[PDB]
Amino acid sequence: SVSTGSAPDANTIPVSKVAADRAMDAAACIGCGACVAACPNGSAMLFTAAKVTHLALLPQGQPERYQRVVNMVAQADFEGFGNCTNIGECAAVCPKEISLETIAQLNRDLVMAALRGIEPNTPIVPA
Amino acid sequence: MKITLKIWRQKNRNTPGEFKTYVMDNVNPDMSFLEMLDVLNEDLMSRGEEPVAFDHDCREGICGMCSLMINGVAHGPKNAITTCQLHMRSFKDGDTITVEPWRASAFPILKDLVVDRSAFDRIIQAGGYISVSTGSAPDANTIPVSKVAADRAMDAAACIGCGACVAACPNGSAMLFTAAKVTHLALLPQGQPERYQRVVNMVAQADFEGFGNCTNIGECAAVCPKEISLETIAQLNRDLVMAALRGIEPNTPIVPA
Amino acid sequence: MTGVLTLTRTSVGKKVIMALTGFVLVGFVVFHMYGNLKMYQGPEVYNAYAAGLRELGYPIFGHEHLLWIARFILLASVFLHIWAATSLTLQSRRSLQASSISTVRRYGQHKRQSGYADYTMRFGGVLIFFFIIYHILHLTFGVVGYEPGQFIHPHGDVYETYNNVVYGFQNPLIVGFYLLTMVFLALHLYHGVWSMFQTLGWNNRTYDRLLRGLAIVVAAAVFIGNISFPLAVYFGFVA
Amino acid sequence: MTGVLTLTRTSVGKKVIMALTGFVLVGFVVFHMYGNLKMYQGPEVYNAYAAGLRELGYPIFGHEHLLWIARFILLASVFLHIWAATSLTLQSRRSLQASSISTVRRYGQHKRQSGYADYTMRFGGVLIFFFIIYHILHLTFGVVGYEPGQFIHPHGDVYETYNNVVYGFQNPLIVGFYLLTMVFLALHLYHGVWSMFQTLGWNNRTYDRLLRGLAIVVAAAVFIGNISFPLAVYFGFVA
Amino acid sequence: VYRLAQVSVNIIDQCVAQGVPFAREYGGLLDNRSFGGAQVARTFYARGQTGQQLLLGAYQALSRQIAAGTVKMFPRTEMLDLVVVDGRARGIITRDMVTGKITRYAADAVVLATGGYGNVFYLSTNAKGCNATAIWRAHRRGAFFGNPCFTQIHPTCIPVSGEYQSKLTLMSESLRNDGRIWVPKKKGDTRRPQDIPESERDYYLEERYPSFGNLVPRDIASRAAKQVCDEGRGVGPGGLGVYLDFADAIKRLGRQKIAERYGNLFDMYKQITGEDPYETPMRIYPAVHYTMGGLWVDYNLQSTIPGLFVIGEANFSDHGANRLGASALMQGLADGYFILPYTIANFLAQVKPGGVSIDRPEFAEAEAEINQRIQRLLSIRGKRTVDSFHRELGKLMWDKCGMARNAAGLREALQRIPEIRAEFWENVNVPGEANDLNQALEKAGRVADFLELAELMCLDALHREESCGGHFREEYQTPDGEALRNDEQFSYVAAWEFTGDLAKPRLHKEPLVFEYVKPT
Ligand SMILES: Cc1cc2nc3c(=O)[nH]c(=O)nc-3n(C[C@H](O)[C@H](O)[C@H](O)COP(=O)(O)OP(=O)(O)OC[C@H]3O[C@@H](n4cnc5c(N)ncnc54)[C@H](O)[C@@H]3O)c2cc1C
Ligand code: HEM
Ligand code: HEM
Ligand code: HEM
Ligand code: HEM
Ligand SMILES: CCCCCCCCCCCCO[C@@H]1O[C@H](CO)[C@@H](O[C@H]2O[C@H](CO)[C@@H](O)[C@H](O)[C@H]2O)[C@H](O)[C@H]1O
Ligand code: SF4
Ligand code: SF4
Ligand code: F3S
Ligand code: F3S
Ligand code: FES
Repeated sequence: SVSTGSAPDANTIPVSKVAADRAMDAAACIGCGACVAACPNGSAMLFTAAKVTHLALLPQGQPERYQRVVNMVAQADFEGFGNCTNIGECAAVCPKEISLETIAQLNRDLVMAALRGIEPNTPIVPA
Repeated sequence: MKITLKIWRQKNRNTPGEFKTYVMDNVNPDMSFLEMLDVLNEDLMSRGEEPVAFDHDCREGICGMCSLMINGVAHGPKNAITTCQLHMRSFKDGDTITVEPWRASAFPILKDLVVDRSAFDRIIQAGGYISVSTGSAPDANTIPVSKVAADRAMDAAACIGCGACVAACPNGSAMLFTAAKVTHLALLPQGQPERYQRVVNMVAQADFEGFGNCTNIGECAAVCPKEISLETIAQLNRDLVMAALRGIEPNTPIVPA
Repeated sequence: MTGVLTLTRTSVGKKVIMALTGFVLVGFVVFHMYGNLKMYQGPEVYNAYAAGLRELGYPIFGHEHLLWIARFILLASVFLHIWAATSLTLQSRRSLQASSISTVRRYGQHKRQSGYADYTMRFGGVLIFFFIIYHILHLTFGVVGYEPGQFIHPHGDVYETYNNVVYGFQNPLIVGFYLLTMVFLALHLYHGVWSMFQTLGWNNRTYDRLLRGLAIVVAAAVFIGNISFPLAVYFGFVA
Repeated sequence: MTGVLTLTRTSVGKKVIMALTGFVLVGFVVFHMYGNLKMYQGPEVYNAYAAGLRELGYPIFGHEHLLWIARFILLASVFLHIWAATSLTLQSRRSLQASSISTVRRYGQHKRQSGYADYTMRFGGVLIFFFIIYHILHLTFGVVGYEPGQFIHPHGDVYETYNNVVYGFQNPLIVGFYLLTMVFLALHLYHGVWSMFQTLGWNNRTYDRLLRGLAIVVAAAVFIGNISFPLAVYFGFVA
Repeated sequence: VYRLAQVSVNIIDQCVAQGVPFAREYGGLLDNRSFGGAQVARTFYARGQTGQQLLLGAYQALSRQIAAGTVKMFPRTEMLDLVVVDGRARGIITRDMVTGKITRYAADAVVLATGGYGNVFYLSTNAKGCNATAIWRAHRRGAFFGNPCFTQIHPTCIPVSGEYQSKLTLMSESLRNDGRIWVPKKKGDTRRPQDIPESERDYYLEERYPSFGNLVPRDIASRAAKQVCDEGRGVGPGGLGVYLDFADAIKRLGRQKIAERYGNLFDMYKQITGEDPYETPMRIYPAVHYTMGGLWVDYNLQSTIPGLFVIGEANFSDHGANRLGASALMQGLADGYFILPYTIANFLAQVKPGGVSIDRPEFAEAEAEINQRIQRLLSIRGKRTVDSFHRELGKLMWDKCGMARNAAGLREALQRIPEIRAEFWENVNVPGEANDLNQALEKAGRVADFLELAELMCLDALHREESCGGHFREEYQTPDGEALRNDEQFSYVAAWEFTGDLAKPRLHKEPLVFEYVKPT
């Protein structure tokens, strides 16, 4: 949630090369939805995990990560997607070779968000 | 609305004081307590007696100058308000109302209802700030602060320094004020570099100023005008424990001039 | 704002609850297999172990106190596991009914390339639930699958669990049911030991293969012991 | 600089020391009540528990080794608690002495919206100190409140703690003193269990009510258990 | 003005770096909001206490400096006189209000930051202790007063509840957006305001000034409200105040959004007034809020007296005839932080340190004058109280030199002022002793200074024969009702010099030339 024109200088916040590379790896998701169709449970866990990992490995996403994941997770549960059995078809079918570790990252964040008492907001109702 | 009042009257710091009874017949329900006291003072001046002295600057519950113990509860029977905000519609006809100032070793009595609260200023002077200079500030949007942290810091920072927490606590401690300041300064990144020292210094200053210890009774937050919750005390305790783990030594106390 | 109860709202929280419960249950299963391994030493050792299970902290703690605490913990964990598993299974089933080509299958053909855990975990879980509800009723109480005048209830501070074990695995149907349940539980452990670690978020490039190997060895050991018990009892090796 | 010893310098450090000591003492009190609950089983069980308290890990640990360590820890904790409580009480008295309407009253009409813990904690602490002295001098040593030839000292490896207990709570004054101390200790626990969590900073919006309920239930259980024994002994229920 | 606008950015940066909890967006960056009419969102704010946070930051910096020993602070003491040596402001004479002791302080430079003088009127939004003693003493010593008649009002304020209260709580200007300002047609109505039919309500400001759209400028609305209340159609307990109904706004909009936008104001109103604004209509009455006038200063923030610097609200500064919203705090912070140090360093470098002690004859003369004044005030012991004189002066000033000013009214007020001053100096009653905590003595001194200053401000109001900003003259208004300027004759700043006579102050004109923004 950054408005236009309020951005600071580009080189203000340094980001390590490893973190930037992992964020780029997680962010390269074309949104094809093949992970949902390939997953036997029909879950969108890989897509949400990739987005959360991309937005959580950079400092700019730090102030609102713990809320964000919960909201995203809740939205998935509201949208009709299934649960994740940790089978692994998502990574084997994903065109951009997104590793399963992103899901683990998401899990960790959610657990931390559970510890701090974060509650999901109202779901996004389609128009 | 006929009201009887028992006002504590003291000539000076060392002269002993006593309660005096004043009865007034016509009291407007919608007028505030301080306006009632002003009317009583005007009546006393007309009669020829010494007027009652009390602290009042803003009459809006923001400055914190007001300091009165009414019916044994600070800032009147109603909670979450200051003395200047208390009105006569909250009382009953024929009631007896007792007025007296704060009672603490660190708050010397100067007049009938006027006390000295420079101990809070000395506590603030003992590291309760951010040691930044003028002109060296970076851009405002350089360091991002989460909305939750900013809201908590603003909640803790809205302390008018009235001192009601000291006068309400059975131990006469200033734990709520110091905890609120420490929580306000430690929830922002700019206060990070020197928080662990700061709290210790502040705590030491309180112990030097003559304030009591904290028994976690909770009377302080019940009468606080701005509803400073008890989580600030927990944050201060955590900060003090972490600083003690790091071997932080308190500095020399701030000796008053 | 409730706190940990937020885990009940989302699917991932249910998975975390399942992971913790499965951790506890895996620990209990391993300990139970290790304890039941003592029956090869003879009736005296097995009876002494069964008696000492009740007198855990007898000099300090009371009689059967620790055993009752463990029983309550296990019962609560298994109830939470059942509830969360049923909820997740129903939710996942509702996610495929709208677009499946038929009520029996989703696609015309679907070449799975990573495993068959979706069927294995669910079927093994339901079979394990039935097996537990039969086992508790078969060996602890001795009111099923027993000829009259065969099961000896614990009277006083003496136990005859060796006799009950040697007189229990006699019907071929019972031992076949036990073997099938142990196979399904072996598959269940082989998946779940790594699944719980992945769910809790304790996984990365380095530890993935190690976790898979740990799951494999744990499942293999549990399966080997729990199929060596009833087969050896039935074949007369232990009498 | 010095490190942990910095806690001695400030009042909050003294409160932290008091909170850790209160943790230890609450644990010991709960364990002691649970152990003393065994006297309803019979003289044999109570004597066995008393004897086994001295034989913790007898094959490994020596005779009266863990018990002496626990005794030393408890003595150090209670000494620190006494010192910190006295220092804080004196500091508060000095903080209130200067500005008071009288030597016994501070405000003309003060009304406390919250609890009166400042009185209950201090008076209960003093009474608990006196009762601890009397209890150590009464039951462990048996040199007060006993008719001659009634208290049996521990001889060899046998213990007669059941006889000492049954011959102890006979004087109505003794049982009344015990009941009063138990009431004051119940109030002390009811405040301190939450107070120690608040002092250490392990409290938030979510856990405040949970901690308060835990304090309430712990205090109620301790009070009931500690007051059951003297009444039962005096009324002849336990003999 | 350009210097202030240029240093505003550094003001904001310094305020942020000190730990001021400004409102933040979800992403972590600062948030901005429009100030109820400005065409841009250039305002940084706390939730409702931006001024409190800014003052707390400044006070924390001051406390840090005090701890270092560089700055010595004297609370509960007030400056009573200024000591000028060889044409340079070289000290002050103060009184410790706790013990009554009189102290003399000497320094190389003297800076005045005593705030505005809006408390000259009895009813105002200023604090109870706000006064104009220091600036009046400085002007008497030789400083020039710049445009004393320029005062700013506020539209929405809580009306008084009788003849005892002298404080009016400042409502936000976010109200009146729905208009709906009305007064019952009957002069005296005992019926409830909601029971009055919509056809039986004299909805003034709606049938009058219809082109604006019930969103007329605060000046016109406030003047109309004062005229309505003076005609006898008031609605308050004392006959002062006008009705601001929200029933139509509640019906038109949703209650939830109106609550989310006015919750703090409604709660504060219910705490003060005792009536829920949702059901009963609000009562409002405009009051004086700010004083654009003050001691004249140059580009270096230095007054006519060398060595005397005036910053903050006490100087004319650069607010012209009307102060924009959220600008006074910015100006004060600019003067304190990024402007005064440079000019004061230049002045101090042009001179040499030391050379003047507190034993000089000027200090003794000032101390003797202060002591004689205090003794005379304490020894008058008349009949009327200080508050009565202050209320009389405030009522006269608000009626004549208030929002609507005409030549006849200003002349009447100027004639009346000396009689009031003489009556105060002859029939005032202050009890107590000099060496005690006597607030009545301080109030009497402030009242005397206000009485002296009111004549000068009325003279300035009469002199300016045009309408501009807050200063409005009925003889120089457009037919619509707005203010008409005369840039051919009154395009300057009027500085008044104290000639020793309170009725004959000399006038000096500082011409104003505009090169970048042309008048229109
Ligand atoms: C309710 C209200 C709302 C406002 N809202 C805004 C707003 O949104 N935006 C805005 O820009 N402005 C606003 N203002 C105006 C703003 O508060 C002032 O104009 C400005 O802060 C004055 O600056 P100052 O430095 O003079 O501070 P002040 O507080 O006015 O300075 C007075 C100081 O001088 C001291 N002092 C005075 N006389 C003496 C003496 N004789 N001896 C010793 N010490 C003395 C006082 O003790 C005090 O410390 C508001 C004002 C009020 C009352
Ligand atoms: C012997 C006792 C059992 C043990 C040790 C056990 C252990 C486990 C473990 C470790 C997991 C992995 C959890 C995770 O992925 O984080 C798991 C998953 C599962 N178990 Fe169990 N389980 C047992 C009994 C049961 C029972 C009785 C049922 C239901 C009748 C069941 C149904 C399931 C299901 C459906 C899953 C997968 C849920 C999902 O992936 O979304 N299990 N089990
Ligand atoms: C595979 C061979 C197994 C054998 C030979 C076996 C044997 C026994 C015996 C003899 C008891 C009685 C213990 C006693 O009375 O003290 C028992 C109890 C029990 N068994 Fe098993 N068991 C087996 C498998 C399992 C499995 C796979 C589970 C769970 C997944 C299980 C769960 C239990 C439980 C919960 C009890 C009750 C313990 C108690 O009440 O204290 N068992 N078993
Ligand atoms: C109110 C019911 C209580 C009963 C029936 C009880 C019973 C006993 C008995 C019989 C002994 C002597 C054991 C022996 O000599 O072998 C003992 C020792 C002791 N009790 Fe209690 N007690 C009670 C309450 C308490 C409480 C509330 C405390 C803590 C404040 C306490 C602290 C101790 C300690 C420190 C010892 C000495 C332990 C040792 O020397 O090893 N007792 N108690
Ligand atoms: C039965 C043994 C005792 C236990 C379990 C116990 C437990 C506690 C606990 C948990 C606290 C709260 C500490 C905190 O606020 O962080 C406390 C406070 C206190 N205890 Fe004890 N206590 C015991 C005996 C005593 C004794 C012997 C004294 C002194 C004679 C005493 C005096 C106090 C006082 C004065 C406080 C509060 C001081 C303050 O809050 O500033 N207690 N106690
Ligand atoms: C004790 C052992 C025996 C257990 C017996 C009962 C087993 C079955 C329990 C009922 C099964 C359905 O269980 C119920 O699932 C729904 C949705 O599926 C969950 O519903 C919750 O989570 C889902 C997704 O996680 C959200 O979309 C929903 O808004 C929220 O309410 C309920 O919290 C749970 O109560
Ligand atoms: S399969 Fe890969 S690229 Fe396609 S939507 Fe899923 S995560 Fe994104
Ligand atoms: S913490 Fe509350 S009671 Fe204490 S001084 Fe601040 S506002 Fe007043
Ligand atoms: S394989 Fe399917 S079960 Fe989840 S982890 Fe991948 S979407
Ligand atoms: S009353 Fe005292 S015990 Fe703590 S909550 Fe307030 S400082
Ligand atoms: S006058 Fe400011 S809080 Fe009362």
